[PDB]
Amino acid sequence: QFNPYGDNGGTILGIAGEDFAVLAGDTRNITDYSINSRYEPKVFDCGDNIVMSANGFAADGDALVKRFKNSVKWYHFDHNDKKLSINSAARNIQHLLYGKRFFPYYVHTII
Amino acid sequence: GSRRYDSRTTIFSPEGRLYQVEYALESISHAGTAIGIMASDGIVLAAERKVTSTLLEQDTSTEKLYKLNDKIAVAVAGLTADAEILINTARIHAQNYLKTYNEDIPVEILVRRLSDIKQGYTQHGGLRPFGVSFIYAGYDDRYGYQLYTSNPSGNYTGWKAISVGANTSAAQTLLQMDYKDDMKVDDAIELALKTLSKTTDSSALTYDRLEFATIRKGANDGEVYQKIFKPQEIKDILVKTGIT
Amino acid sequence: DRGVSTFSPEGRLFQVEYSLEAIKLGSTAIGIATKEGVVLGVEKRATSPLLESDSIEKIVEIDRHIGCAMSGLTADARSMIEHARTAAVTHNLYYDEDINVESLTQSVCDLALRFGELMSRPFGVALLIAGHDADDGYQLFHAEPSGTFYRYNAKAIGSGSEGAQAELLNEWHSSLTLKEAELLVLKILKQVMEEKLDENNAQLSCITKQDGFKIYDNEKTAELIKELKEKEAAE
Amino acid sequence: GYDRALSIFSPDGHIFQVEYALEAVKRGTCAVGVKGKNCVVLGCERRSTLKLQDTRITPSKVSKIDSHVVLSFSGLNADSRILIEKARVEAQSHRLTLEDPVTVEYLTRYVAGVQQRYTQSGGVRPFGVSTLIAGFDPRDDEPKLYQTEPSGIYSSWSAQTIGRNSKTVREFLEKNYDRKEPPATVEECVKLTVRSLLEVVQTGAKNIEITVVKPDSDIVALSSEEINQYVTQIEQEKQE
Amino acid sequence: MTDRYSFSLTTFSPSGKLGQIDYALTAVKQGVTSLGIKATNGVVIATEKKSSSPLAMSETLSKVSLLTPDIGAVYSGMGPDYRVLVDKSRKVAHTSYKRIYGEYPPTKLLVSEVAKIMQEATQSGGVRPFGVSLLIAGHDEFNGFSLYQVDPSGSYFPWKATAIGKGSVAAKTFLEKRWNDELELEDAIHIALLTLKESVEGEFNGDTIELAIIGDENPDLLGYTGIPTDKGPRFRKLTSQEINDRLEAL
Amino acid sequence: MDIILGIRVQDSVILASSKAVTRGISVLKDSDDKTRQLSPHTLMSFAGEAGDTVQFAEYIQANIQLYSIREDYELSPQAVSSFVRQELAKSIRSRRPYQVNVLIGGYDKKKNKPELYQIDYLGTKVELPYGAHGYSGFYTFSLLDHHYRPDMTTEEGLDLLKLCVQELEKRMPMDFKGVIVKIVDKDGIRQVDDF
Amino acid sequence: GYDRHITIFSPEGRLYQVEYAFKATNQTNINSLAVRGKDCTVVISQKKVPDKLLDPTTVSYIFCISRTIGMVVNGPIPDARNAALRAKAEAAEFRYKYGYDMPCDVLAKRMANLSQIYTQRAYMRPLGVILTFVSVDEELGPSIYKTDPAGYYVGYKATATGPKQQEITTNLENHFKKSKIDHINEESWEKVVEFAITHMIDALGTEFSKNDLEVGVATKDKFFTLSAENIEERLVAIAEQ
Amino acid sequence: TGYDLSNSVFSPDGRNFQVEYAVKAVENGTTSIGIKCNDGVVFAVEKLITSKLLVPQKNVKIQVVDRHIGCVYSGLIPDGRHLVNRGREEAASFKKLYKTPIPIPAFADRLGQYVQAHTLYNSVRPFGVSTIFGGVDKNGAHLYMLEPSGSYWGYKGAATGKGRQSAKAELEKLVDHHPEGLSAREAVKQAAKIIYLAHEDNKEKDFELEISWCSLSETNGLHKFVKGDLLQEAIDFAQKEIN
Amino acid sequence: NNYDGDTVTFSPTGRLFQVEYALEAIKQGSVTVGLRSNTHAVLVALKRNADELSSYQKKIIKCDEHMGLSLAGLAPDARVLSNYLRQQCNYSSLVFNRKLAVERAGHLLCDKAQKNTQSYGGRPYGVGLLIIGYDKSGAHLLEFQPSGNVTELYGTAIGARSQGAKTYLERTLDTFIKIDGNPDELIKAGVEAISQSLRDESLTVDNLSIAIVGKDTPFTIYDGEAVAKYI
Ligand SMILES: [Cl-]
Ligand SMILES: [Mg+2]
Repeated sequence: QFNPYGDNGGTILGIAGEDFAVLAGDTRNITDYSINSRYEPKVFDCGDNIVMSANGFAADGDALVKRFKNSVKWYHFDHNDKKLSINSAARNIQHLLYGKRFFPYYVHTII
Repeated sequence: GSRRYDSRTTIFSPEGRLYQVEYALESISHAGTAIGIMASDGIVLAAERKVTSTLLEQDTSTEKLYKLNDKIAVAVAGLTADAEILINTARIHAQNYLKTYNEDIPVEILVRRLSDIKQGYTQHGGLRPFGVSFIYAGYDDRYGYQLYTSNPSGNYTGWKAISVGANTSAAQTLLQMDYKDDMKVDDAIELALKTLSKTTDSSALTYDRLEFATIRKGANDGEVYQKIFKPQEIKDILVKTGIT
Repeated sequence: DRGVSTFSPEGRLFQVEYSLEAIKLGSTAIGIATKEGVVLGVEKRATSPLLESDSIEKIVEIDRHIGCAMSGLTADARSMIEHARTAAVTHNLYYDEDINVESLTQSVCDLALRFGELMSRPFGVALLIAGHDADDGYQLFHAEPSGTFYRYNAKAIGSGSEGAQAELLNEWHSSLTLKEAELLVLKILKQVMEEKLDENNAQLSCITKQDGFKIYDNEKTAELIKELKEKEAAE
Repeated sequence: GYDRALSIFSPDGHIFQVEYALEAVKRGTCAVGVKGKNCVVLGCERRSTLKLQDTRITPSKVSKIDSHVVLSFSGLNADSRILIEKARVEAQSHRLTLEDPVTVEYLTRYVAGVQQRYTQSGGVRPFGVSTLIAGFDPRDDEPKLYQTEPSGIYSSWSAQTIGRNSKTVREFLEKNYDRKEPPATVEECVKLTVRSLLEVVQTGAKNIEITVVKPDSDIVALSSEEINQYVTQIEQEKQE
Repeated sequence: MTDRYSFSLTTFSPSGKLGQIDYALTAVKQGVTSLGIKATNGVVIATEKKSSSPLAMSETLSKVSLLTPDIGAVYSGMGPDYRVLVDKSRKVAHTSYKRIYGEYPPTKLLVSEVAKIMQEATQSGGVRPFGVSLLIAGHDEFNGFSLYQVDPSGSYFPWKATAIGKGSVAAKTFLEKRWNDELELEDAIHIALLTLKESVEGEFNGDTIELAIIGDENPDLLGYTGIPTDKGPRFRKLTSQEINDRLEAL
Repeated sequence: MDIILGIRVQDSVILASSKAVTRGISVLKDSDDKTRQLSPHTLMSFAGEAGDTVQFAEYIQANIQLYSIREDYELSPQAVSSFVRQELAKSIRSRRPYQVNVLIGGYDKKKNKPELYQIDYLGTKVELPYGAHGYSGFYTFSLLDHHYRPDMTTEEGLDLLKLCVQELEKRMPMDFKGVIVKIVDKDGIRQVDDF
Repeated sequence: GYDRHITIFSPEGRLYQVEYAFKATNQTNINSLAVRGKDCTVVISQKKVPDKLLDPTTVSYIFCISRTIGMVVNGPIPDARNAALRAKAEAAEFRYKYGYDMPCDVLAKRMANLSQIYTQRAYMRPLGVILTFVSVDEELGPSIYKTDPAGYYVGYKATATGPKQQEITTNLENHFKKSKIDHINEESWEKVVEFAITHMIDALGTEFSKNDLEVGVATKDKFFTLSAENIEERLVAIAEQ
Repeated sequence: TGYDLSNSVFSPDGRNFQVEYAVKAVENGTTSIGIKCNDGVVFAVEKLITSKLLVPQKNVKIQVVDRHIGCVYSGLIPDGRHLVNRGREEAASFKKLYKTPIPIPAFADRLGQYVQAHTLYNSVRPFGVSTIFGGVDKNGAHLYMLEPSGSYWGYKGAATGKGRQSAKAELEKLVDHHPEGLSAREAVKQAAKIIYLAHEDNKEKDFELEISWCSLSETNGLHKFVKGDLLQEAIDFAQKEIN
Repeated sequence: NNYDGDTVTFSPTGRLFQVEYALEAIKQGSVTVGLRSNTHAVLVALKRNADELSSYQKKIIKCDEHMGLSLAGLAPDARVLSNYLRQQCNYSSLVFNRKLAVERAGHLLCDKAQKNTQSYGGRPYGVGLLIIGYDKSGAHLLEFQPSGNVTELYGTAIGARSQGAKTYLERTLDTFIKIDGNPDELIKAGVEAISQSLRDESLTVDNLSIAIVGKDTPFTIYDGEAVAKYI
């Protein structure tokens, strides 16, 4: 039977300071016991000073980042180039994820 | 496009009347007269067939009087084809109610739903209304014997005695004159026939130009019987009251 | 007859132009924008003295930071308000923030041209949408059944609009206080109204950053009416 | 599906189908609503060109929407049944989700919304009906009377009338109803309602229907004799 | 694109007439005469075969049609409209009756279904009424023999005998003088041929006349044996030769 | 789920229904009323799947109340029971069936007779002098088969019912936290507060 | 008078749109003819190519509907091709559904039924075409069945269609009065084609070159059209007698 | 009357006036032509230079369907694009099911039936273009011309637009003078000449020439635009003939 | 006359009057200008107010980072069409990782407008658009008409009195086409172009709207004090 999920490994980490924030992630990508790539970035600048990573199943991870990046673009189009605040981004990403509640994005997301 | 050829069947006149409903009523006023009279021990339905030919098969014929269930019948005035569409819907509706509640449908509930269907054709869908007026005669254990009428507008009202179709104005005046509340079925039979005989556009009222029916509790104990009169029985009842 | 979405030879939509005539028959509504807030006022215009005037609802809340006044076929406004409220609340659900006043107005105006052979005709009502947001501050918008909206420093709609608008042209300046704006709406409403203006046949409201959208009591407006009459007599 | 835009604007800014629906209301039998200090009374004219009627079974002019709210109307009878049915269904739906019966304002707002929808939907004509909706909010003793019309506008009234010759009875109510002092009792309210109909009706026989609604689902319809006593009493005071 | 005609094309005029139905009946009046006579032990339906060209083979055009083994139909008016009605009538006898009860519908009920189809063409969106009047003859166990007329409105009436189309007024009068309640099937065929000769102008033989009967069961026309309860169709189309035999003793 | 019982006597129908609502290893409530008044002289008790029970009960309640307002008339107990049966008979072949068992106790004002109907989630209706749903019947029926007379008074019915609750409290594995008892007669529906 | 624009009845019970569709039939100014032999069915039609810039091989009003059925059209080419594509699809579906080749008369009825619908339904116009179907049916033998915009259809001993149809019709009538039979008593299809052209020449009063005609022939198990040289071969045979 | 107010209505003549009115829109458009040759087809069109501000070579009017068919049209340009979009859908589905690229006669009927369908109902408008199209398939070269009615035929040469009669006369001379056949490279040159000659009927604004071709030998059976040296050579040939 | 009731009807001379009436709405609109060099493309638009109390109706809309347009006519129709362009540009990016060619953008708008001119019930769009963009083949300017006709140009203008700017640009063609690598000068030429369409009114700070896209410049719009430089 076809299994729509896979595991691409890797790990990510976010820390916040007083006037800054970091989002780190290793660049290794895997399936089973094989290395797919030694440098495949999974931390992305999404605009409006928001960095994002969706780690786990890379196909779902890329799909989510792609959709959120697109969400930022349309937020500008629909609300007079207003900057998307980090709290508003967070709430928006919840709806992106919960929209697939019964066929989930297999990822742990950090912004 | 097709806008050009739309009659707009569901619009108001500047006076706030529905053109198509008014014109359907005008059509019905040329149909054969039908009379319903409600007595204390039953109901009479009497109707005049539209100008008959001598080669028409009279016994195996049905034009005016139709059975909806064992307790409810209707007299028709208007387009027969239109009436049969509605009659079949009414018959089904009665059975739906019986299937749901295990009780025979109350007369008003059946009348309301049939009248609601007529209403719809006057408010939406762009179709012509049904050119039909009904006299409903029936019995249930809540109100007993009941007479109703409905018309193309989908408006219905209850009656002690009523006429539809041709010469209703003259027929209603005659019924209003001789009707009284303590009346019996056999008296109502006579009134119905006498009224048709005076309002008819024919030369003389004969058995072959009539349909007749009674709804009595004249079965055996606390139950209702529908009697759709046979030709010979109409011939006899016409002699018994001395019309022929 | 003819198509509902037909253009005239002058390049205008018949039905949209005709709905604008319906709005001219409507009761007067006025809005003035200041740096201290936006004021919205309307003429109630009861058709009969037996009608309980406080049930006439022509000023309406959309959200805490956005209010609305109407003029024309006011029954048509119900679904517009329903949409506006849903749009405002939905945006808060999706983005954990207040929706911009301009974005709200644009959303309402998207309904406008959704008619043809969608609904069967345009709306027969014009809206004055007033609110505050952090980006552009206090704002007043005039939303038409054409689907067009203009931002205004001040604006009148309805039967007494062209006379009231000319008056607003002279009176408005960029330093008006909220109190000055309240009195100015009352003054101009009293000028264009048929019956004599009082607390029962006219209604005031405002939106401020601090307290949000508020419809004034009949007691509060009555005192502003009294303050207005005294000031006009005082020179 | 039939799509035609039947309700549209004319050059002068009128929607004629809505305005012609008002003419149907003007043709309908007169209906009046008067609210007292502790009650609302709904009075209705019944035309007398129909003798041989069966009043047991004939549809009544005032309809219960719930045990605490009633609806009367003027205009097309068939049209009114559709509004009444929808209102009754919404009444039960409200009880189901909110766990509380409808307010009279809410029920009125719903009925008015339905009417409005039929003025800008394709393939439908407006309702040829104006309604008077009266009752009491749950756990409230303040009387409520509202009026709706084909356009969809609704409003609250201390007293109001609709239907044929309604302008005559409105005239009567406008000088005979004091806002500062509404009819203090049931008797006073019924009498003022019967008086107002007697300006227009004819005979006070089987031509007038009266329904009294009091707080906490207390609705009753008066019989012929009960109404006839008001008719008899009013005429004797008139000869003066 | 798509059928934008979702509205009625037949509507009431101020006088109460349904114009399109009246005009459909006018088309029936222009149509060639057809008739039906009911005997004690059968029914006969007949019509003239109006040939469009002598190069046309009028055998390939059947005006009298079998609907069920015990029911037949003939018409006056527009031929194409009749043809599709026969298709629909044959199907509805199966879908709404035989597939449910395992037997063919009685005449009155099949007639009722055809009438419904014709009524709907009078009310539904974007269609004109059917321009035909039908005469349907048939037999069934509990009603015996019967004859029905169906009009463009959807109305139907039972007849002892009648005619429709071109010379229907004269033909009906002829049938009134000759019809009694003791007519045997052969006597009814004789009267049918006499009545039709009045309305026919040109050739009057078995090739220009179309005639069918509803009578006794025909085991020879069943096509199989072995089931005692199945005894064959009561509908039979008379051959060209069978008509000429009766035209000599006329 | 749990104990719903019904007894029809000479002049009334008595319904007893357990008060416990248990989820997992916790009794979340001990005063739950597992009943809805459908009309002034018709009461329905219910039992089955969580959520389904109340959702079905209130849905039926809304429909009967709608009918009452429309016709200005109260449906007979027989008519209400047939409506309920059909709704369950529909449900059993749906995508997700209502898993609810009901008893309907009513007083027919036209016949002047009490009536008790037992209907399970499949839509299986019977009229009975006494009824039960679930494991309850396995205990109480032999007790009712013995002590029940068709001419009993309401008081005799309540004592007969006490005997059933006592047997259930003795032999049943679970604590159902007692019962709420309601009586349906010519005067309508009332609750016994001290049981 | 909108009763003349759509297919509803006029006061005299007529359908003007159907009647006007009949007049569109002659818009091409082409005459067609069909006859039956013992073994075959021959159809012939005029071929007029006025423009010198036209590719004459693409100008045709005869269609191969199926392997066994041929169809000639009288009417404008757009409507003609519309009818042809539908007939081809209908014949193909019949074979798939019922396991045998669609008979000529059954296809004629089906296309006639479709035409009938356009006379009753408002949104669809009638096609301004008359369709003549030909075959050698495995049950009925040589067959000619013809359809018109009214939805009428019938079988024919022989037939003709076009502006000068009446002249050809009576010419054929007079031959069958003389011969006393239903067909051309001839063995080969070649001579039945020769008969068809001969009697068309007599009726129309015109001579034909190889490019003035178009010929379709139906035999058992195939219908085929003739090339210019096949017709030329046929024209030579007539001239040498 | 009123017979001309609604599409699909027959007049008492048996005509569809709405289609005849669409033909008027075609006659108003610029001239386009098609020349059938030895092993292919050539298409050319007149592009009126309305202003200096039009970017030369950058408002392309000839369109390719699949990889082997070319289409050009006169009249309402948007209507032509709609027809080509459908043509591309029809060609794609044919190639999908049957593998082989759509034959030209097959493709011709696909457009024909689609255009004919827009004469059947009053809820659609007829196409305001006559389309000249063609290419090379397994049976050689084919040239077609399709009209608003849905009528189409095969052509040796075809012309439509404001200068159709001038172009037709010039086409007829080529057919008479070359019974054996015209070569692809020759047909390109002739196309240029004919467009320049047909421009006399539209001579207020000067124009821009656009040519395309499909040839079994010259373009390998694929549709290509004529550009650069071959275009300028064809322009010069045309310039020499008008003087 | 009798042939202007809907878009589905041709006139006897082959005209579509509903489409022509839609074209008329553009002529009533405020003037907007478009022009380009080889490196940049510039839109200039005169904005219109209701009165002195109202804002000035925005004429320019961004479609992507490399594309955008200006409008003249029915503004809601421009919103519908610009939204469609935003989606089409977006589809090209998400599915093909490809910036939508300005030429394809024109073809897509043509086909969307066309469908509204051949079916019953619908109406033509009542707006004209000037689309500018920078893609893989350099700078571009397009003119959209709601008849469906889209045209690529060096420069143009639409709206009331657009003929003045259109004549000026026709004269200035050889000059402004070679303003490469100089944004402010290409704008100056566009501002001088739109000045040939002014009557009684002059370009003020809340009246003028300028947009620019090019080689090293994303599509950006200038309003308010940012256009004071050019008056
Ligand atoms: Cl068929
Ligand atoms: Mg038609």
